[PDB]
Amino acid sequence: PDPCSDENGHPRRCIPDFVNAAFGKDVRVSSTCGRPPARYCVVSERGEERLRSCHLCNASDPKKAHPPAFLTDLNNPHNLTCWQSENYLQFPHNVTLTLSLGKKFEVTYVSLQFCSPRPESMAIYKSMDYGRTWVPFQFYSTQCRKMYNRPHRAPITKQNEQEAVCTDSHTDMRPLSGGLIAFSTLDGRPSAHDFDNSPVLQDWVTATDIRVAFSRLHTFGDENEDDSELARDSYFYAVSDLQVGGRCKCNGHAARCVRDRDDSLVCDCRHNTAGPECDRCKPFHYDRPWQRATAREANECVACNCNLHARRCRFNMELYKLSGRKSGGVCLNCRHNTAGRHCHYCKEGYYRDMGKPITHRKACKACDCHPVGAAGKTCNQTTGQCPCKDGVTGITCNRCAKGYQQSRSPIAPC
Amino acid sequence: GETRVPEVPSSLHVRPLVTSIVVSWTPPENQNIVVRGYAIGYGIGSPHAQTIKVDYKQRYYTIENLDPSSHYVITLKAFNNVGEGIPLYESAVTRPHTVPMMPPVGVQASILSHDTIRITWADNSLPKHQKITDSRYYTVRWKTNIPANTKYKNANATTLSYLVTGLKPNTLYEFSVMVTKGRRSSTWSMTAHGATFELVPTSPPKDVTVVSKEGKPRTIIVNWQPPSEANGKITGYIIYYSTDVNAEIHDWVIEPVVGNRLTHQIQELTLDTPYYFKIQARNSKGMGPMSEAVQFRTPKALGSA
Ligand SMILES: O=S(=O)(O)OC[C@H]1O[C@@](COS(=O)(=O)O)(O[C@H]2O[C@H](COS(=O)(=O)O)[C@@H](OS(=O)(=O)O)[C@H](OS(=O)(=O)O)[C@H]2OS(=O)(=O)O)[C@@H](OS(=O)(=O)O)[C@@H]1OS(=O)(=O)O
Ligand SMILES: *[C@@H]1O[C@H](CO)[C@@H](O)[C@H](O)[C@H]1NC(C)=O
Ligand SMILES: *[C@@H]1O[C@H](CO)[C@@H](O)[C@H](O)[C@H]1NC(C)=O
Ligand SMILES: *[C@@H]1O[C@H](CO)[C@@H](O)[C@H](O)[C@H]1NC(C)=O
Ligand SMILES: *[C@@H]1O[C@H](CO)[C@@H](O)[C@H](O)[C@H]1NC(C)=O
Ligand SMILES: [Ca+2]
Repeated sequence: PDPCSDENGHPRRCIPDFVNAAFGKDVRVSSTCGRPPARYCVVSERGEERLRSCHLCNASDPKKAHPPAFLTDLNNPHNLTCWQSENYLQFPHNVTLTLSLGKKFEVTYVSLQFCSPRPESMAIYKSMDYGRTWVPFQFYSTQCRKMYNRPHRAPITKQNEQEAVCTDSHTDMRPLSGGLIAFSTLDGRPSAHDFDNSPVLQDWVTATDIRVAFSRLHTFGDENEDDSELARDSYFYAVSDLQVGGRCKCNGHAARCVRDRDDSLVCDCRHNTAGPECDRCKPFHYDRPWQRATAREANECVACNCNLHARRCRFNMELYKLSGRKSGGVCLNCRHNTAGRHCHYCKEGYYRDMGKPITHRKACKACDCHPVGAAGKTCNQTTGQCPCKDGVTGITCNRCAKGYQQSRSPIAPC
Repeated sequence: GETRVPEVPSSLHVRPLVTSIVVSWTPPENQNIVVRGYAIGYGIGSPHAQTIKVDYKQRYYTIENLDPSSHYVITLKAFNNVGEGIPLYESAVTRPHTVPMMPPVGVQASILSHDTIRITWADNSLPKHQKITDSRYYTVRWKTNIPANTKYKNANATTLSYLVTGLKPNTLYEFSVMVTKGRRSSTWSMTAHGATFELVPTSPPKDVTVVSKEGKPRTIIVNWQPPSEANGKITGYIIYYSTDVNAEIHDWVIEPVVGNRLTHQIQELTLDTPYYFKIQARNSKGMGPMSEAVQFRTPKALGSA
């Protein structure tokens, strides 16, 4: 069964399956251990005593390697696979993760599962364009104003709904392993209750790229000591899983996202819509203005009525309002010698053939008015009679009436 | 084979409620990898909040104790002793706690024929004279007034005017209309009476008995019951009699009877003669069909044997 159409065939809103846009994707990271191989340390608390078990990170050996591939691979709780940064890349230095999707996605959540303790300061950004410019999404810090120049736990108002909020909720050093930072886009937003009709939030959830930047590391305090060799080897960022959950942005006009000719992901547009995100109407389907599909009403594009005489059409708002917000389409360059808004009549100097219908190619016949005999170029649309000069008779005005003689003067033919 | 992690399930479906969410699924396509059970990860915004593990036989689960009007993201992982497989993601918003028309006026009966009657009604809800812009449907019922507790015959109509099909002539019918849109429904409208037009009878008169008059043998009394399919008001009856049954209809002696009478006397007849009788009913429209021939021999005279 087709999701974009009903049992009778009438169009209905269709959305692509909820997926993890991050899963199985290449993630560009600023830092990764094992190049050259270096020792790292895992701290395991025994009450007050801080026991430490040190291991080796080696990119060259898959058994000891922690590549950025481990961020989006199958997250198995039994066999955890996590990417690991270089040891002690403390503030102002920051480890950056960059996920690129060549398609607009309405992101609902962004979540990071950690192998090491969660950072003190972490930031999430999004990209509206394909990675060119960045827009802040969500901030996490114990010092919100001093780190990201944003107030701590800011109240989301109807005015600034697209505001990137800073919180201290998932900043805690403990748990030292298995810690999770999950960001829900629509959480706290006032218009969320009616997202389907909220363009402000429809835009907020939209993103092509996701950037996660870990600014500050959580430390016990041994970092600034003389014997800091073992201590600094214990601090790093390690992420077992990265999730970017949401839906392919098709504006409710496509049931699935399909790979295009340029190998990029695009919507399999339905409801006579076109473009990557089904943002526009299919050519010649400009009868009414484009609109995003809602659960109540599917806003399919309507084809211009041209009586099978035009391949191209335009739109006029004034005319659309005149029809009572029903139709505003105007046909362009009517073929088969026709004219009008909908090519509903014959061209100036062509008569309507009453036998054949208006949809047919042979609907209009040429007047064939004589340049000398006839006075005018346009003939009668019903009978086919051309306005002949004084003393001239006939459908084409080529005959002289009984009693009239053909003369040499062009003004008076008979 | 428990060496590999279970594959992604074949399908995932979510149905939302007030404080519940019904998760329904199908097992993974590849039956080669052994599946021990399923993991359901649910939560507001992200599916990380809570996790529920069910057996491999299970194909449905109802997530209880949920907040109303909240967007939930659900995940389904197939798992065994080596780990958890690729999840199927699906999201649903819980329905709110809130759980939920005037009958037509001016119902008039317009009789056209013996089998068809036009029913017209107006609405106070609509601003214009007639407006069909909303998804509303009318239901019309009909029954005979003569029999007690007659079964109602319902028919759904799109427009304000409807023609009733398959009706009996000379019978009073009552009509009721009701407007229906969505879940809410209105009661029946004021009953409008409509009597069907008269028609030519289709059944001959029943229980035809011929018995000779007591004392007078030349005079005979013919008794008959009214026909079942009268199709109108009885205006009269015509009795046909002839000594030969094989004779043409117009050769039989015509005897006219009035509508009120159901018994007639035929005088001046030959004694010891076998007579045949045929009766037909009549109304304002036409002439009904004739009854079967009834043989009756007149009594013998005092003379001879
Ligand atoms: O990280 S280093 O490779 O530079 O080794 C530094 C010290 O770590 C020990 C034990 O100290 S502890 O962790 O505090 O317990 O060895 C441990 O590290 C290596 C590599 O770790 S890894 O997870 O395997 O990647 C392991 O050696 S090996 O498997 O690569 O060959 C040790 O495992 S094993 O003993 O060989 O089986 C591992 O030991 S443990 O299980 O954590 O206890 C020390 O080595 S040890 O004294 O021989 O155990 C290193 O300290 S040392 O003074 O340099 O010897
Ligand atoms: C790193 O891995 C490579 C490949 O297994 C190995 O040759 C090399 O010796 C390793 N380095 C260390 C320090 O173990
Ligand atoms: C298990 O996890 C390790 C890292 O701890 C990884 O190298 C390996 O690829 C994973 N999978 C298997 C099948 O061992
Ligand atoms: C740290 O993050 C900033 C952006 O916040 C970036 O410009 C910079 O290159 C990153 N790395 C370092 C070492 O500053
Ligand atoms: C049509 O009328 C019948 C009467 O029995 C009823 O059961 C049915 O539901 C009606 N159709 C609709 C669409 O309601
Ligand atoms: Ca992983």
